[PDB]
Amino acid sequence: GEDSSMDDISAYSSPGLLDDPFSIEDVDISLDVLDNLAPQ
Amino acid sequence: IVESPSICEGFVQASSQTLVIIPDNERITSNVLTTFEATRLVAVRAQQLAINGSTMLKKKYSSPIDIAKQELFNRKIPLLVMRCIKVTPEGQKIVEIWNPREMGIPLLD
Amino acid sequence: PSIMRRLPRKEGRIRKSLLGSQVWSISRSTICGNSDLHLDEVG
Amino acid sequence: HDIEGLKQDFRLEVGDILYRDVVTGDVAFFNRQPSLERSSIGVHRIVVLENPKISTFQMNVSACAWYNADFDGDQMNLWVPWSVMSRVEAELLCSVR
Ligand SMILES: [Mg+2]
Repeated sequence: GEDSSMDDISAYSSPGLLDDPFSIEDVDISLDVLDNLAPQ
Repeated sequence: IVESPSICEGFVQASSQTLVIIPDNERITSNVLTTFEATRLVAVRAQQLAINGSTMLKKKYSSPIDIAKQELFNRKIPLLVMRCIKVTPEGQKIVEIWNPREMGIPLLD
Repeated sequence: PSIMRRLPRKEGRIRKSLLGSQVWSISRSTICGNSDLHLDEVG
Repeated sequence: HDIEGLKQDFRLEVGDILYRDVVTGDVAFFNRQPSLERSSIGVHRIVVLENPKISTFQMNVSACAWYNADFDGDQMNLWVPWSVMSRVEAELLCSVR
């Protein structure tokens, strides 16, 4: 009960945590010309 | 008993077709070229002129596009428009043959 | 890496190589205003 | 054949294909992304800017309505058709008129 060699690696981080509404996934626009989407 | 596959079934090559041309008096499609058909005619004629260059146009132009346009406008283009109406299961391919020398050209010049 | 992983997403085979295309003989630049050009003309 | 490694010919042979520079009056496809309407790709007559210090695609402000574009930093594609078949159809079908 005093051992740390085999502790869970993912448990050292903060414990705990279908379409993304803000992701342009079905919009076919080049990533280098994204300024056309600026609100202006 | 539905048995093992035979050679009668399993053909990949589709059977050949017979071109059935609708008579002129029994045609239903319009007597006016669409912009798509006129553009395709002019493009095909221009490319063929770029290949061959033999034309009967009396005027002289320095571009295949202009010569093709004037040939279409002067009704001297050696092409026909075949409008595929229906492919029948028995094998027939009913189409419509239209002459662009006696149809209205929708283009402008 | 798998054969079927190449298909699905936006960067997949269908949406990036078939439905889209990388082409030659093309140019890109910032656009600008010019009141001396016709509406059917580009500087 | 190159043009710099070939300078011994008086003229050209019939049937050759010449890849010439873009001149004023040529038609070009002119596009802005995203392409939502079918007027987002239109054919414009090219006016070549002889000033070597100009690197932008200049157009009339009244032509922005086709592409939903403005001059806050937008970038637009442009490709000039070279094939005769594609050059014919640009003039007849895809013209911005
Ligand atoms: Mg903008």
